[PDB]
Amino acid sequence: EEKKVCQGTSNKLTQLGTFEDHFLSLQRMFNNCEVVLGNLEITYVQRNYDLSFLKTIQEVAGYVLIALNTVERIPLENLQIIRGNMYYENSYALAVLSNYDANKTGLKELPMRNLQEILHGAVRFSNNPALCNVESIQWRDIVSSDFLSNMSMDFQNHLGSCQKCDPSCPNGSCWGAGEENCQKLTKIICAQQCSGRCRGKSPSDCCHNQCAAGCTGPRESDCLVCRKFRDEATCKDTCPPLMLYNPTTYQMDVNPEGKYSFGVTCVKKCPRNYVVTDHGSCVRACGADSYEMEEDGVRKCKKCEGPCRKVCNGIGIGEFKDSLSINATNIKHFKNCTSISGDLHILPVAFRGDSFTHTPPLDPQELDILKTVKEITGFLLIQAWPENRTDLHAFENLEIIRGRTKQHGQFSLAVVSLNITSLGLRSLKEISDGDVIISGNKNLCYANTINWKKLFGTSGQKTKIISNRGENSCKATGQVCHALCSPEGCWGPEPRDCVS
Amino acid sequence: VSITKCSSDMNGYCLHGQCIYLVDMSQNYCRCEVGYTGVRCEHFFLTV
Ligand SMILES: *[C@@H]1O[C@H](CO)[C@@H](O[C@@H]2O[C@H](CO)[C@@H](O[C@@H]3O[C@H](CO)[C@@H](O)[C@H](O[C@H]4O[C@H](CO)[C@@H](O)[C@H](O)[C@@H]4O)[C@@H]3O)[C@H](O)[C@H]2NC(C)=O)[C@H](O)[C@H]1NC(C)=O
Ligand SMILES: *[C@@H]1O[C@H](CO)[C@@H](O)[C@H](O)[C@H]1NC(C)=O
Repeated sequence: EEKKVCQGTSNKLTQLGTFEDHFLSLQRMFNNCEVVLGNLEITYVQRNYDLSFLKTIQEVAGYVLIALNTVERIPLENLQIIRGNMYYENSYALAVLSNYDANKTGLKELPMRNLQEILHGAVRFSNNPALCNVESIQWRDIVSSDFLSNMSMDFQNHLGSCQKCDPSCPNGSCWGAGEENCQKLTKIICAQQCSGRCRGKSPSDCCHNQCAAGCTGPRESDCLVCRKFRDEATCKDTCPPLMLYNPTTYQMDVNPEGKYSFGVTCVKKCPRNYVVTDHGSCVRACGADSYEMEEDGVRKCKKCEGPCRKVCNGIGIGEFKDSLSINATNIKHFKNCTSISGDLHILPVAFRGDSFTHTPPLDPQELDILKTVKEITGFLLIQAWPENRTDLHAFENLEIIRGRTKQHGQFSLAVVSLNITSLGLRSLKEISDGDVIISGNKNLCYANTINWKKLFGTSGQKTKIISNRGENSCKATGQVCHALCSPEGCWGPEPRDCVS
Repeated sequence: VSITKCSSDMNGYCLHGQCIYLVDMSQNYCRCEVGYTGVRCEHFFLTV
């Protein structure tokens, strides 16, 4: 079982074709998902459409958006925490907006009974003409005190169709109507002796500081949700240090419980992809004066002596955080980069230009600059390429795709909807992590000849090559690997492209 | 009506779709062509 995870969606309030196609995509993304790393968006959903899969969702790290729904009930019954790592509209971790219909009734049921803490952000309710009993829910326990002012919740439902809360219910604050759908106070009912949350009002019934929403006892394992970091069933403020402080130590206090830091959890060993620092953490890139070396085949931060190579950030991160694709404005910063500390996107908008971003068109010849790069720490996405060129000339010297960051959290290499006849990625020797997708390239041929398994390093990697030019069509056009290389395939028609 | 036709100034905003106006939010968003994801439908949703 472990924890089932979904990447989430960041499409804001954008429709995905028809309503049914949108609902389909939603159910693919959030089927069986116990923990959402990203943003949970429930938008453009229609009445009498099954939404029961949402019962499985326990956590949402980003924000929860619920909008443009004609549905009667959305069943986030087991959702218990909203970490608030990402805000919607820069100040709302939970947003329920404009849930109306041609008929007066819109959204009426939101039974988030287990919801107890929103670590960061505020809540906004607007244009909801059918919501029931969410008005009674008091948000002092749920929302952080610092973000309370930013809350802008206003309910507009005079239907009176909603029922009343149960007598066993604290201050009449209920989520829906049953006794199970009521406020659970773990913050306000606490004594002055508790720090943070509490299981009961008595001093003996307090929660540990790292217990997040609630606890069943004053123990780290009894924490229902982890606040900061997680070790086994325990929740901790920090991953246990490999070396800890001691009052008097003949040698460094090596901790038998010391574990490496990876994301929200603490693992025993960092993956081969990430930089294992001496402090004990899985890091994506070395900082200042530190560059990447392999001591025993694992990456580490060695201090540069004086001058040090430039850390060329990828598109979508750093200075180019909101940049959709490489374009004329940002292509100059990649002049002499031998490595891409990030992920590289290429989209058709770059060649046409975008007035909304005030972006000029991109020159095809300028792309040749990318020939200097040999290692991409993140992922490569190619949705556009110059029409005159028949191969990915710029990435001919690319060697290793580390795949530390992947598109949609899955694909490290993507080449879709290109007219190129051959890939031409001759120098590519290792795809350390992430899947590969080659689809919709009408004139591309030499893809299935290559054995992508030898390129794959991490176990479980898969390849998906479809909708390219057919093998029969390419064979009839003489577009098959050169005779000088019988096995292992090739990257193009000429002998230079043969694999070894 | 929830959806309104965007003004012609929002012409190329939707890379793979058509601009739509949400009157309650008073904002411009996209109707994506099938298979495309993102606010501006910028990235192709990669099938498994
Ligand atoms: C071509 O490449 C260039 C260079 O990388 C790239 O330019 C970038 O465009 C984005 C979008 O216009 C810029 O990001 C903006 O920065 C301003 C700075 O004040 C912000 O105010 C903007 O805020 C918006 O987004 C916020 C959320 O992030 C919202 O909360 C807010 O309400 C606004 O909607 C926005 O962040 C970025 O600064 C430039 N960078 C440079 C160096 O010019 C361009 O986008 C690329 N073109 C394409 C088509 O990819
Ligand atoms: C969701 O996951 C369950 C569990 O494997 C599966 O039985 C079901 O078919 C899935 N639903 C869809 C729509 O794929």
